[PDB]
Amino acid sequence: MLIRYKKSFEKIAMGLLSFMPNEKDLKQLQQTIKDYETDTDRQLFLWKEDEDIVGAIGVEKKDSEVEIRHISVNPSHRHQGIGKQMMDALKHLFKTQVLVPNELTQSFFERCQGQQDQDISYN
Ligand SMILES: CC(C)(COP(=O)(O)OP(=O)(O)OC[C@H]1O[C@@H](n2cnc3c(N)ncnc32)[C@H](O)[C@@H]1OP(=O)(O)O)[C@@H](O)C(=O)NCCC(=O)NCCS
Repeated sequence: MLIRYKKSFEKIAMGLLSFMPNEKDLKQLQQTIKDYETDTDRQLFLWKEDEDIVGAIGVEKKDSEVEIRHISVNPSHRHQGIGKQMMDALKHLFKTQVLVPNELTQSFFERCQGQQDQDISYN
């Protein structure tokens, strides 16, 4: 499930966000984590499979659109649908505004939109 970021998860949040291509070193990591903590328009979320944090997704609220900036899943948990479940839970969470990506996560975002939601059908 999707939970808000807490300071007690800084070590795992930095480790997860380190897989983002624009996060080269650790000095830059703690600066972006400090942005998610101290900036109102920027919020970071964590995906808790069972009781272990395996994914992370952070957004920036900008007037009418909610831009996705960072999305990362633990490599040992990839290819399990966690990446799309985070966005789906994010879309339900931000039902008020429209969910758009930036140039950093446009590739994986367009893949999920092209995907078909696997739903049951009756009659
Ligand atoms: C992108 C990422 C967050 C998705 O995690 P995930 O749990 O594997 O997502 P899902 O299980 O729901 O779906 C996996 C699919 O997404 C694809 N995928 C993985 N990374 C992708 C990417 N950057 N762009 C487009 N598709 C990607 C996989 O090829 C896979 O496709 P397949 O089913 O045909 O094999 C994960 O691969 C990751 O941590 N990447 C590190 C770098 C990064 O996150 N860059 C930003 C993404 S644009």
